[PDB]
Amino acid sequence: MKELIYIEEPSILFAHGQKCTDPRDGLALFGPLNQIYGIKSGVVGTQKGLQ
Amino acid sequence: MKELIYIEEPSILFAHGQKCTDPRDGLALFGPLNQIYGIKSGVVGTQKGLQ
Repeated sequence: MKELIYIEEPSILFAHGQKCTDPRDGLALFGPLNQIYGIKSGVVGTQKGLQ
Repeated sequence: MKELIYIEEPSILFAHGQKCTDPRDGLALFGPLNQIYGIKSGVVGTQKGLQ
């Protein structure tokens, strides 16, 4: 039997300096790092695609 | 005594369909036509220039 070593799961920091593992939970808890004021979306497609 | 005609001041539109002659007063009163969410300002220059 060969021993399986462990590499600890890294944590990615988020807003306010709060570090979590999953992207989803960190984003839904503390929010993203930098504040962009919004997204001015541009859409290139048909009218049905735009709808 | 030559006749001097008058041409009526043209009104520039603003937010909510409110027309005012002065761009400054119309902007302060009603605001721009479209709502960009913010300005992601970028500055190239010296540190004194940044300050």
